[PDB]
Amino acid sequence: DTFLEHMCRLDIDEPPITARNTGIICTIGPASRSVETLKEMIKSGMNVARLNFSHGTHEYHAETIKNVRTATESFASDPILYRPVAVALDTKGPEIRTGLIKGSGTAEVELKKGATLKITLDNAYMEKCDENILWLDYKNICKVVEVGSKIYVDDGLISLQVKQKGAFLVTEVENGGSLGSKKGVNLPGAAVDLPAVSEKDIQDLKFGVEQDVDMVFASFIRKASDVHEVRKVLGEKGKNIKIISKIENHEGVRRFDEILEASDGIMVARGDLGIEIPAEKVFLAQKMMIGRCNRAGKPVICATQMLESMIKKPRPTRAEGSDVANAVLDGADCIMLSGETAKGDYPLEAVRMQHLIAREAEAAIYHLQLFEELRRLAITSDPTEATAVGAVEASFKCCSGAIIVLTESGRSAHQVARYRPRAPIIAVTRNPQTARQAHLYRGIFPVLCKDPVQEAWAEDVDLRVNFAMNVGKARGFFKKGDVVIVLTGWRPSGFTNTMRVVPVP
Amino acid sequence: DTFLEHMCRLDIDEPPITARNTGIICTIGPASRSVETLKEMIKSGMNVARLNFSHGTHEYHAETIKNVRTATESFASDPILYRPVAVALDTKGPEIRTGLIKTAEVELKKGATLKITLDNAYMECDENILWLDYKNICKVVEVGSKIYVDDGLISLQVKQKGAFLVTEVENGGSLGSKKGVNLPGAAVDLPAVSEKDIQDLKFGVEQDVDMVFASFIRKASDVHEVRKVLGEKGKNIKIISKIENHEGVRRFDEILEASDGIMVARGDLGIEIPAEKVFLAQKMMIGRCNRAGKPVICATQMLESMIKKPRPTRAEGSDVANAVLDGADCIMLSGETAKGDYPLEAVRMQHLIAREAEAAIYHLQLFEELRRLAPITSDPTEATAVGAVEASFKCCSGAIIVLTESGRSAHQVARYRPRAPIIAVTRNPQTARQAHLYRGIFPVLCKDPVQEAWAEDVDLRVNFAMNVGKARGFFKKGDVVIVLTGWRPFTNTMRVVPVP
Amino acid sequence: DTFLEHMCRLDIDEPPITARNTGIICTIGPASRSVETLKEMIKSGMNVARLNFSHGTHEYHAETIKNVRTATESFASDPILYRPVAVALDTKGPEIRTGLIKGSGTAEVELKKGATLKITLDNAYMEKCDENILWLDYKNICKVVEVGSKIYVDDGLISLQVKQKGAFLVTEVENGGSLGSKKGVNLPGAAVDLPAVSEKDIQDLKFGVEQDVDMVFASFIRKASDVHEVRKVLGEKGKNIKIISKIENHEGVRRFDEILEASDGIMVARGDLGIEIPAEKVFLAQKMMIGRCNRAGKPVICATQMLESMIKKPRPTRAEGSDVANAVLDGADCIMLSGETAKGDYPLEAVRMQHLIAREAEAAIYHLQLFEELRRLAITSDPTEATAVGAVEASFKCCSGAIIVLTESGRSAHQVARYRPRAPIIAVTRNPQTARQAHLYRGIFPVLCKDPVQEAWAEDVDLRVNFAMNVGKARGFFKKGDVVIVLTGWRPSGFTNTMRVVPVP
Amino acid sequence: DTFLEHMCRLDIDEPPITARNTGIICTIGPASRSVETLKEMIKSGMNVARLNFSHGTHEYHAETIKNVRTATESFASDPILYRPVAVALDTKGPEIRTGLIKTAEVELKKGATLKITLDNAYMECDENILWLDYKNICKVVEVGSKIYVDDGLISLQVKQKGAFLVTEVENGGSLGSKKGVNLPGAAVDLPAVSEKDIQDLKFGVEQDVDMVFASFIRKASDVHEVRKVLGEKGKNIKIISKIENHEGVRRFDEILEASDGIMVARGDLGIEIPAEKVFLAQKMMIGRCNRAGKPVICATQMLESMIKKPRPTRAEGSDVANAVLDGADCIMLSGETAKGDYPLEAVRMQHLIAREAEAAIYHLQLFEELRRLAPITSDPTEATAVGAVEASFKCCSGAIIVLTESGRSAHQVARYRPRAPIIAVTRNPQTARQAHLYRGIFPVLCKDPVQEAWAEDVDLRVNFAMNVGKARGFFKKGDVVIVLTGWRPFTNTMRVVPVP
Ligand SMILES: O=C([O-])C(=O)[O-]
Ligand SMILES: O=C([O-])C(=O)[O-]
Ligand SMILES: [Mg+2]
Ligand SMILES: [Mg+2]
Ligand SMILES: [Mg+2]
Ligand SMILES: [Mg+2]
Repeated sequence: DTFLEHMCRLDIDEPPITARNTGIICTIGPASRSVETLKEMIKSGMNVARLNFSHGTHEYHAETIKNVRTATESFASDPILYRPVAVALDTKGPEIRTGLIKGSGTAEVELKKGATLKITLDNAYMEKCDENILWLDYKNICKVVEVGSKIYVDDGLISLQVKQKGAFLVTEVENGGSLGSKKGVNLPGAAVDLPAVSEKDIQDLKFGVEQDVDMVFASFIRKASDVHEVRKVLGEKGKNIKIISKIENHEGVRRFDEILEASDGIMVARGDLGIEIPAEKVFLAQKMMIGRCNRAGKPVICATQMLESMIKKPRPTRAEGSDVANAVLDGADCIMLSGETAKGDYPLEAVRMQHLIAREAEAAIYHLQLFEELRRLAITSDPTEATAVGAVEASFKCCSGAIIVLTESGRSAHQVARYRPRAPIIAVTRNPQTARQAHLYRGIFPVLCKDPVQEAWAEDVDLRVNFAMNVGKARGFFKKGDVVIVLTGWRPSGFTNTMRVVPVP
Repeated sequence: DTFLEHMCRLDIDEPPITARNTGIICTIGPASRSVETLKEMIKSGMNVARLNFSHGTHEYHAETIKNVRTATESFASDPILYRPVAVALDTKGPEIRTGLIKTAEVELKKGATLKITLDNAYMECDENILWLDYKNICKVVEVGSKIYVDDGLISLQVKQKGAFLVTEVENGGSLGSKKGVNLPGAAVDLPAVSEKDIQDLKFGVEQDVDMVFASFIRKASDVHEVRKVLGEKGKNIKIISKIENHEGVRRFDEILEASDGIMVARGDLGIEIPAEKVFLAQKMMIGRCNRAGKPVICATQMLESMIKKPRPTRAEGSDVANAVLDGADCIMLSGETAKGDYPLEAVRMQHLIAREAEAAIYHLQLFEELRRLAPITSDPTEATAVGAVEASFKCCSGAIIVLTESGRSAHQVARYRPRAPIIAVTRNPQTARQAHLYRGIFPVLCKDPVQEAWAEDVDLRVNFAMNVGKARGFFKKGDVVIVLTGWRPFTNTMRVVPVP
Repeated sequence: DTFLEHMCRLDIDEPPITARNTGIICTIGPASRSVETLKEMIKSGMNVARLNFSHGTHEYHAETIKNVRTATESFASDPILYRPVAVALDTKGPEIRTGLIKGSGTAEVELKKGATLKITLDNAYMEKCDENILWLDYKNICKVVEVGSKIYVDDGLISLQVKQKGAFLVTEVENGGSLGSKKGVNLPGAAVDLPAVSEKDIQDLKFGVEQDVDMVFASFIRKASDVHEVRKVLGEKGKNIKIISKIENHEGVRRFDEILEASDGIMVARGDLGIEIPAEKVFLAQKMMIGRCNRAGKPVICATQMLESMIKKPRPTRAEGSDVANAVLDGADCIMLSGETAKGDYPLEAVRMQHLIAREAEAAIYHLQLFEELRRLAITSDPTEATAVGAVEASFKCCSGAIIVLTESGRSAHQVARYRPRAPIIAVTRNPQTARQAHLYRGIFPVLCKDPVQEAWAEDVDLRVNFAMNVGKARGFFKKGDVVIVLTGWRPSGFTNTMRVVPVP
Repeated sequence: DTFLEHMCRLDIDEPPITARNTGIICTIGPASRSVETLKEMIKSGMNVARLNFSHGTHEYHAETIKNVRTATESFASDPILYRPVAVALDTKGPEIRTGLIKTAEVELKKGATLKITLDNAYMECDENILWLDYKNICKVVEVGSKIYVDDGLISLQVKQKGAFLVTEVENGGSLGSKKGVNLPGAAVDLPAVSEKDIQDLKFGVEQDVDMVFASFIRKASDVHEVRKVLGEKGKNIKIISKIENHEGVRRFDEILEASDGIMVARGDLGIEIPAEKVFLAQKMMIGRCNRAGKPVICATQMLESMIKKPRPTRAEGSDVANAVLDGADCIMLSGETAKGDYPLEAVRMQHLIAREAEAAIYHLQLFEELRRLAPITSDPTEATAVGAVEASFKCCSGAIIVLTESGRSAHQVARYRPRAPIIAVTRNPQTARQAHLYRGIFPVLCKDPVQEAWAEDVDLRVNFAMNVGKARGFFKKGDVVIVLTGWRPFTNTMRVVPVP
């Protein structure tokens, strides 16, 4: 009857439903890029493969994408159990990085508090960085930094303070540590002039169209003009690639609504965000963006350091278990793993842990309160909209095993997902890209029908409907005698305006 | 967002869109049994004709019934405009009445020694001796019991008991010919279904009434009796338990479950229980019937001053509006249409008030409460019906068109109280008439023959509803509507479509 | 947990609290003006005496006011049980009335549908009205009426239609009936030019100041300028007389907020209102005005035909019982009886019936939902405001027998009443006018302390506090061992900012 | 109005007014026991000092306690700025630990044959033989039981049982010197209060600790034991039941009622129950403690990465904020302050996050829920406290000033969660220290002598609170505050006053 009361009723012994609704995005790298590991990644719950273009070459990422597809297509030959896997390109963007440490002896020079460290832009030191001279790739740094400005290195773990300036920078180490090679540099409060879409970004995005990626995670989006530039580079033939704008700076937060209108989805990139803005404020930015994306019906991803300790450990910290649960409770459509699957020692346990936590968090959601709050914040005239709210309400009413949705664009399924049913949304599609991109929206279980299209539209409709029925049975979503809502089109669909309540045969 | 902010924004200059959804039940008597007047009352908004069997002969009511059907079928030429009219039987029940005065009245004043005797010699009654028809009245009540006569207006308290009753008048007044008696705080052993009740109930079965208003229902046992009396030939006649004594209120939950509907019979209830409490019982019963999805009627003295005057009082206008706001499926007129001088105006007044009160309901708050309190079931029709009402709100629908043979699908929609009218297409004439018990259901009777192709017969009946809604001003071409059908000859299918 | 659920829990066998919170205003007339009947009127529940100045003379109303005070002061000599009684002046206002029927033979000429009735303004027929010629006192009627306009007579029971005009009016009777003498005439939809404050009104209001009336019920207020004129005539020496603006025309509804800001309170005068505007719309106007008066903290009276059948019958109709209950449920501070106590055969039963119904309706109110809705619609900086909301919340928390309030203006008590506690508000005052006017606000039980003011402010405070304790005990509001909230002043009160929770000794 | 609209409006550029209300509990160890560092941790926001008695000697902890009190009383010169610091004893409890390796580690890999023996010859441990300290481990678990070692990181399943345990390694790893063992899905007969527990609990009584964190509380029986062990001399020491196994969660309601508070001890709980479920248990327990008005602590690994790094991870920042949003009275740091390289920064980080999360709470929604769920009682102090919190919201108060000797009045205010700080004026030094268990209570210790006139002594202590609030930036002269006092030497009086 109230949020506190429902929160008092939570029971660790009540088991969740079989379906896990939140998507899991795994950054692929050396720990996960083999075909055989990728097969186990999919079996453990991976829905999207993220490729970070801050590193690597096109030849290298081309191979990974080929291995990702090879592992994905091995589970074909059973369309009932086949799980679509999407491919995401994450851009480098206007990123600032140090150079390579001097390779003589060991790596990781030690930076000590109070020590002086000169920062240079002279490429003679580009591969000879040490505890005296440090090179970085931002060629205009000595025009957006002043005496007293603080420079952050390696995920903000190292802080520096500019003590002298020049057309170099003499700093003093404030927070000390071990300095590795090519580490990320953040300049909070400074107006970094780097472009939104660099020359490399153009190249990386065009390679994304040739590789038929399903979505782009665009880094450091500060405003809608940045999103439009990504959109233009993708141009036509990239027109269906979803753009997920990553919010990781203060301007991106302040201009979020502008960015959200231009974008197909949002990523809370808390790594960069928590250095650019004070780390105590990230939770406010996350919940605001997830809430705003929820009311707009647009996918939102929670990212960056969700299970960070599982790079080295087989079990997460209690904060990391809490973070994944709270992100699902916040309403995130997808959760992300970055170094935990790309480079760490326990990538499959990390994927498995996210699957377990998210399923338990989905059970803990007070569904009607969300549904009522989502209904209030939206009286439109779209029959497919009304059909979607009606299908969700009918699903609570009869405790539906699933809402089966027939769509080739995904829009019909996406509209159901906005209203957050408990029952899984089995989205039957013949479009493979739609099956892949459907993982961006919580609760959609994309199934790719490969049967040839029947002569009678009515016979083709129950074919795809029946296929959803065998899909749901085999995966444990429902059994015979249960009831499911089926959403189909008007006539040879258009408006998705035909809802039925069907017992499972 | 809150109820207070909703009242604060009620606007008298906002004209009510959305034609009237609450059914109007009109008691027929001498001032309205004319075919001509009955035709005008249908035009004014009558949906159900009530025949009070506390008075009159079987021959008299059967001729009223014949006139009702004559006036109703005079409009049958146009199925688009035809408004079905139901017929209701209101029983006598365990009524205690008084004797005939030596037609004129006598005057009893306070302190007077009024005596009550069951010896039927006195049946044909002075300010000294009063004959009652309840021969076991004694020992049912005792010292200073407070018996009431003539609508509670005349009060009396007992002084001495016997085999006969010696009483002292508490509240005086005039008349005393066949006037009713109430014994509050007493257990009248008189049974719910008397011989006149069984014979009258059998008369309704043969007269093909659509529903029965069973007076003085005290317990579920009394509903089951009425049902088995109506028998196999009267299975489909709906039984509305009238609640008009304290026992009926105390056992309401069991009476509701056994019944098809409830009437708040405020006339007797306001005597059997303190008058300052009728409002509590009325809102309690209407609320529970709303939660149960069963029809509830508010009745008795809603526009009482219009028996003699062409406009109602301010209290009467409030009472009709608040009954609708309470959640009543039907409002009722008894003497205002049976014996009054302005029966047409009373029907028109209830039409005007009910439509203003319907437009003042916070519909989406009421729907959400009924959605939130809806039990979880596996009936696809219930699931379809909740979804259809949710859909109708999100797309601000012009109507919900429901195809049904028994009415159950339309009733399930009406339980969740959509703002949009429910056009119920049926081939069953009784279903069309019975649909008037549920708020929002606008029944239309299809007389076109059953096409062999199932999908063609659906498309015929849906097209019929489209024509009805366009003709009645419910919606226009291009407006969005919801259509509820089956696909397996379960009403499990909802389509959100523009109007052709 | 919801309004429907609470409404399903209503129990006719749960008895209400002893205190009845809604005020009862009784119009005094021949049926009620004797001292002895007035004594029984007070004992039956009368809190305000309304004197209608549409009729009578000053000499006549002076006697009634004297008898009202005589009956009121007989219960003095016990300040514990003494009940203050307020006196209200109801103005004639811009009222239109027919003349006197020809006295030859019997009264009540019969007007028949289709008959012609000439309306004249020639005073030769002023006392010779019949079924052929009818006189009325609006001298400019034939400039605000046109052919086809409808004229209403005797509470709208008779309707006429102007068929010919002139510097007379030839009409045809539409709704027929018996025509009595000096009956009220309404002209809906016409711009009646009669002044808001006539010469008679000025006289009647000045007589009200000399008679020390507590409030004015101003008829036919259409706008704030009308209220200001009443305020000016009362002027100084009338400054503390509360003005209750009666809303009984369409303009008064349309300009209600303007009127409410200028007025000290509002009366829904449904008699005239239900003729001026369609009778099916009165309930909308009533609930809107009562709601708006509730959120503004200003008294609202429901009036006119609440128990109309009890003019002639000893028991009301079911609609009349419903009307009184629903008016209390709507939130009306006071309910009114007009002809039921002024001229009818059962004035004491009518007063008693209103007391019984209102007490049962007060029990049926879902108090927390009102309190929360009243809290949301109002964060001010007034400590006496905060103290009042805190006292009400504390009263629900401990099921207080009463909230004792020490005030000489009543404002402190009025602020408690706005938030609608269940517990009665025992307002201890030494001001007699405050004790009388306190009946305008639901839940305030004014008690007039006549003890001489003590030397020590602290000793005077518990004196008045203890007096409230003996008041509450004797009237059945609480007993020893119960708990009551007491509201007192800061220091020798100012801000009413001292709340206590006290066990009853 | 809704929660979604509230999140949608959260603004990172709105700076938090209203100083931090959630208490910070810091475990003291080698990296923080210095008087100098302890002085800086008080300045950084430490409110309670936790001494883990799973390690260390009585002499060691007593010197830590002495240093805590040395650093705390260094600020005693100014009673306006003095921040009382409490001392907490965390017991060992029924801990199963392992033997010392022949300090260095050994490497166990999957499939390996690790044997467990209770013969204490092996106590001083190879990749072949592992000695446990729980001599009755056998028959408490059986085939393939899944025993866990070293924070759950190393997993093992049994193969053969005996009087000794033969196991196959499931999850490998390094080390093995005095590392903890957990047996999920098992009923360790080991008792809640061991001999070391009773002796350590008696040491706290003599060391004048303010509270006890009782490890591995499984049932109300275990709380009552701790209380009677603490005895008459330890009546006022508050007992916080740590919930860290499945039985403690299943019997939470009975443990809560017997306890003065609850700690969510997530370290062990995340091993004893599946890790994906700790969030459910944490929000369940915090919610029930909030409803009961009893302190609840969130603990264990909140900023774990700051043992080695000067900034926390994004998951750690979320965890602290969501704990505050859950409704935790206190947040806790264990190894981050006991043995880490950045103990001051960890305390500072929890201060920053908690104050941001406090400013993000929909306070009036949370208060209304606690008001709505508040039981109806006749205690004037409860009634005063709800009224004072309602008053503080309506007038946007700068503080609620509560005079109290035992703390009960301030706790009753804190139960209803006002936004305004609660300044609790007390002459009882233990009450001031114990006040840190409840969110919002800012304790100030009065050392001025008791004036003979009662009203003068009140006016002294209220004036002291006014000076504290002005000095700490809580409010300024002219701001509105609420003061709660008694009049009969019951805190039954509320005055809404400007600040002098
Ligand atoms: O029988 C009835 O209708 C009544 O009592 O009102
Ligand atoms: O003991 C503890 O604090 C735990 O298990 O987290
Ligand atoms: Mg990148
Ligand atoms: Mg009856
Ligand atoms: Mg008047
Ligand atoms: Mg532990």
